Amino acid sequence: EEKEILWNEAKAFIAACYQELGKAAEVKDRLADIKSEIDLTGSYVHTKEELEHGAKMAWRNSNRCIGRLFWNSLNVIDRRDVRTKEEVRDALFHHIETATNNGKIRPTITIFPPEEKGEKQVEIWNHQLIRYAGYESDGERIGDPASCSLTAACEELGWRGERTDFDLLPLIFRMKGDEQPVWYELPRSLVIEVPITHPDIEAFSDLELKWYGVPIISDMKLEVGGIHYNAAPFNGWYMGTEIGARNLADEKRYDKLKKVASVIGIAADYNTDLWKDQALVELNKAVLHSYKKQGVSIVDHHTAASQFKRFEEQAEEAGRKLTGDWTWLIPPISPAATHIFHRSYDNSIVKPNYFYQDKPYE
Amino acid sequence: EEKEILWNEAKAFIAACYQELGKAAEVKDRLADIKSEIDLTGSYVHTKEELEHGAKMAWRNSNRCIGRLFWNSLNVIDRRDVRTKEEVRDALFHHIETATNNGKIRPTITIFPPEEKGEKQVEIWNHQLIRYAGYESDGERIGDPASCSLTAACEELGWRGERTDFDLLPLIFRMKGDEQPVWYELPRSLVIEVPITHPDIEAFSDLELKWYGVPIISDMKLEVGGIHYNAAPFNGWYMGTEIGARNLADEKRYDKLKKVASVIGIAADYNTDLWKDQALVELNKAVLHSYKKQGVSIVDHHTAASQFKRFEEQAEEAGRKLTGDWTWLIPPISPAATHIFHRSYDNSIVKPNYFYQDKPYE
Ligand code: HEM
Ligand code: HEM
Ligand SMILES: CNCCN(C)c1cc(C#N)cc(CCc2cc(C)cc(N)n2)c1
Ligand SMILES: CNCCN(C)c1cc(C#N)cc(CCc2cc(C)cc(N)n2)c1
Ligand SMILES: C[C@H](O)[C@H](O)[C@H]1CNc2nc(N)[nH]c(=O)c2N1
Ligand SMILES: C[C@H](O)[C@H](O)[C@H]1CNc2nc(N)[nH]c(=O)c2N1
Ligand SMILES: [Cl-]
Ligand SMILES: [Cl-]
Repeated sequence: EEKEILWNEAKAFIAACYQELGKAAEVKDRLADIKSEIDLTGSYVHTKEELEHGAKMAWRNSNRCIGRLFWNSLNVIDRRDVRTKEEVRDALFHHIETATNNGKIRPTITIFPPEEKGEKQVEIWNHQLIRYAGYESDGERIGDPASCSLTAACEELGWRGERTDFDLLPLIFRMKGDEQPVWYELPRSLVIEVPITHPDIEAFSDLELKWYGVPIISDMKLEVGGIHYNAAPFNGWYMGTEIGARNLADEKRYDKLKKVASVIGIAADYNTDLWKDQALVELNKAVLHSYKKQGVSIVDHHTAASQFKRFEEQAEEAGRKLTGDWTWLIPPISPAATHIFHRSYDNSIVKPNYFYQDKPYE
Repeated sequence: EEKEILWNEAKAFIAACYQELGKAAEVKDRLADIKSEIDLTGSYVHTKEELEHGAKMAWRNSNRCIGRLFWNSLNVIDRRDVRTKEEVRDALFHHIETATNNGKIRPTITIFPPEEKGEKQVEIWNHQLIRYAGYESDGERIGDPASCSLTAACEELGWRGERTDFDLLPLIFRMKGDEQPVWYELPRSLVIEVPITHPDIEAFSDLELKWYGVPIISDMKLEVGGIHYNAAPFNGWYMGTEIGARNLADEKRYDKLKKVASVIGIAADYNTDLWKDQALVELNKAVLHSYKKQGVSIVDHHTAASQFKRFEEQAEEAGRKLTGDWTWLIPPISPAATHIFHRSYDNSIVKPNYFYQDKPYE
């Protein structure tokens, strides 16, 4: 069955990929080559062109992503050649550096060797390459609660966090054949962070908030033509709401709205005062202001939705069906001020795509 | 087929309704009576208890409604006895008066005679009993654009609006056997309106905004045990966002955000300033403040979501499956500040319920 799944996915992908690349006549010969290779080896190897366009298609097909207008400019780094943990580590450090690009963030994916028999070659434990640790003991909460389980797993492996609210987690990944993952501390010179200040409210700096510049999702599987690249970290730039309306605002994350209300000088006593809503707006203004002031790329949800409208128009004009997840595409503040809120989207799954996979901790 | 649909729906409803009312032993005899009556007459007549509990179940099952905690306190007015347009008119005036209740709004439904052979007895044209007219001609836009088609239909029937931004539409409905609907101007003494002012920003009154106190949906069909009550207007009180984030804010409604930005003293030039979001928050604070100041019932979206959480808990504790439409339940501002955003809901349709029906104009 598994070979048949591979071949079917391969045929669909090569046909579509080569159509898009004007390579349509080459399909027949390529598929034969692939067919032989699957027969003989149990798998097949993507050309560099296939891998690159595959990763770009996968982004284009990510229903939950509002940033898809820019799918065709994804910077694809082919690291199928890595064999050692030092090579993996250095490839991850390199991804951080080149994606960060001194603040002018470059959307990038680094692709490691794919699963073989469903056997991973490299297993990345981080949710994002750069993320803050979380701790909870004896009613005492420090840092990012969403990182508690991974932080605990790291501290099993000999790492120790400083227990600041913003400890950078080490990179943590396991190689095929190894029983335990290894971990490496992130060089601070590689990691851009932005202090949060407000354009008009000087007191806002009293909250001592900061966030990291580049969100690099490192625990999803890229699937292309039936090949499973479980290790393939990718990044864009942030939409400000991800930081201001969720990471710093959710009760189960940094939970800062009451403190924000206090520094902006409003009471946090009555639901009818909409103090949470006002605090959310000021916090979100502060996030955008701060990233802009430091020269780190970011987009606001209005501009992002306008770009997404262009993606919709481009899809139509190219004759491609659009898919989307309305529940993720709407921004978490003022969603009815965007066109997204007022239309519907077909949530069908099209491949290539990025998929969730089980965590090796938990 | 139609008789069989009726009987099947009847059996399901009577069984469930009588279980809820502790009337379980009476089911067998009631169903026999109904069975005979369907056989002989092609239909059956609800007892007052059935009609009342049916309307309450229908509210309880309205997936899109965040206000459902209070389903059991619905005030049900049985007007199956009306036969004339004066009786219908007076029943609608009465609903306005008793639902309004001097500002302490009482959730109410008035139920008119049901469809017979799919033949309506009374056909209400209004979307809500109280709503503002809309006009568009020669690039000139006045009032509520959502009311343009109904306003035009009314002006075909000899009515003429003053072309203020807030003209009250007349009640408009058609009786079985009549070719045209009739219309009646709303007595202004019956209609409470609220001027919009802001708690701290005196200039806000310069916008001369107002809205009406009571939203009375008058174009949906109540279906109970296979009986189709196409004319059955109902009301709750407003959630403030319906007015501040949608009616007064949508570009295709009153479209007031740019004017709001100006009176609150912020620039409306840059997406990154989040001026739309800030304007939305102040407008929404103003709506709640103004309704409260005038002694007209209203709920904010935080309190509403807290009440809805209690509805969820009550459903579970009573052993009833909960259904909901996440896309309608989330409020249009700060939705991620409510628990609703962070869980999912089964959008299955359960009857009794309220349904859309085709408009007789358009
Ligand atoms: C270029 C700037 C980008 C922006 C502004 C952007 C924006 C977003 C946002 C706001 C989300 C919602 C996620 C959340 O609420 O946590 C998202 C989800 C997602 N984005 Fe993008 N994105 C960008 C680039 C990318 C790239 C380069 C890829 C892959 C190559 C990608 C793939 C995805 C995927 C797979 C999800 C869903 C993740 C999940 O289900 O957890 N995005 N995007
Ligand atoms: C008591 C106060 C009530 C509140 C605060 C409330 C709140 C809401 C809100 C905010 C909506 C969203 C509608 C929109 O965006 O236009 C809604 C929808 C709805 N509500 Fe309620 N509601 C209440 C009472 C009622 C009552 C008494 C009924 C019926 C007996 C009802 C039935 C519905 C229905 C059927 C919808 C969906 C309408 C549609 O699909 O267009 N609600 N409710
Ligand atoms: C099981 N994984 C959960 C996925 N979720 C909920 C998820 C959580 C967080 C956080 N914090 C962040 C994301 C990433 C969203 C994203 C990805 C990229 C490439 C760019 C961007 N601006 N945002 C996804
Ligand atoms: C085809 N009908 C469209 C239904 N829609 C979109 C719809 C539009 C408007 C407006 N303006 C208002 C509603 C009513 C929502 C409602 C109903 C009740 C009983 C109480 C309440 N607070 N809100 C529904
Ligand atoms: C297309 C989309 O489902 C549509 O905009 C819905 C979304 N959620 C909503 N929610 C409410 N309460 N009211 C609405 O009119 C809408 N519009
Ligand atoms: C249960 C619900 O689907 C869940 O809260 C989703 C809703 N929409 C979202 N949208 C984005 N962009 N990110 C999220 O984490 C979520 N959470
Ligand atoms: Cl994030
Ligand atoms: Cl309304």
